Amino acid sequence: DLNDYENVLNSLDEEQIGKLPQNIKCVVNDKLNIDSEINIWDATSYYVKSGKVKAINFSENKDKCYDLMEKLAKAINLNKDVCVQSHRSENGNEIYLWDNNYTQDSIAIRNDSALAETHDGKLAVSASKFGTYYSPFNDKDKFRTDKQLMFMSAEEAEELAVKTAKELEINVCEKNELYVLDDKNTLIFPEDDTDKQNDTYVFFMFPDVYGIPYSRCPENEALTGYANQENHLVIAMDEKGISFLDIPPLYDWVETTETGEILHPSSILSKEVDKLKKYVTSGDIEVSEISLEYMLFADKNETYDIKPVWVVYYYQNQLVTGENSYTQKMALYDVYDAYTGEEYRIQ
Ligand code: NA
Repeated sequence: DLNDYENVLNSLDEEQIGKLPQNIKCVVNDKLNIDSEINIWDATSYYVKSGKVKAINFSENKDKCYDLMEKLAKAINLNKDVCVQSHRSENGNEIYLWDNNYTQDSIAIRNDSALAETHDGKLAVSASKFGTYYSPFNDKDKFRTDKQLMFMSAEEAEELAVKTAKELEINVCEKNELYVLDDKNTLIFPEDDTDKQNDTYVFFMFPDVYGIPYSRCPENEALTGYANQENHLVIAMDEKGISFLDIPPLYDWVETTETGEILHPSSILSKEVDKLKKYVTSGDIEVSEISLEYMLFADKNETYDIKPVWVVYYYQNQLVTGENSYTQKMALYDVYDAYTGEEYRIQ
């Protein structure tokens, strides 16, 4: 049976990474279920490099900054003639802004982030029910549907997102995630009485190197050494075109430090199930994703060590404080060194 736990483990022990399944489903026991995506992205084998990377500073070189600004302005169709530029320096970081005060379109570029948005895009992605953070509930998951909006197909929308990442010169995995922000995306914080829900597609693309995306884990400064964030390039579009473009921190590969064979995900899942069985008293669990990612660890002088990890994303149905039986589905995760299987402490 395709849904037996031992058969699922065996299916995750493929000698060729490209032959692993993309989804697995099985019951472990009456308090632990697996209904999970398997993500090995564009990895070509289990032999993976570790290395050193340098942070890409988007704003330190004014020429490079303005070059990024023009690509973002093309994407959101910003009227550059009527825009007002502003600039600030904060703790050695340069911040550049371009605002169209008539339309409320804006571009903001800092050392490790860039955001271009229309007024409608801003409200769809950041003033409504949709949220981009995995923690604490993975609210985005309810918008990951096959609905086709009426202004363009999901296939045509994906072609525009792929073309935009190429224009921005950001290498991303072939797999992206699509969120459909239709009427279910309730507008919570309108700015004016004229603001309404606007049908929008939101793609998450994943900047990568050697076919493996940088970590999609929540911030965990104890583990990474810095205020890390989820690696997703967010591209949204409505009937007017691209409406929101958020670029996460990017990195430039400097050198390979070591290369080795990583564990098959069977080894990770069996170890993670053994761990999760011990946390049974804290609530029922459902494993939702096993993913091969590159984690960054702060080193020195804007350099980071880049090493492969296996991330297990799961939900736990936890009792709400002060409640006798009311529970909340919490989005949690575990991280393993992909070479050794060392489990990292996630507090
Ligand atoms: Na609608």
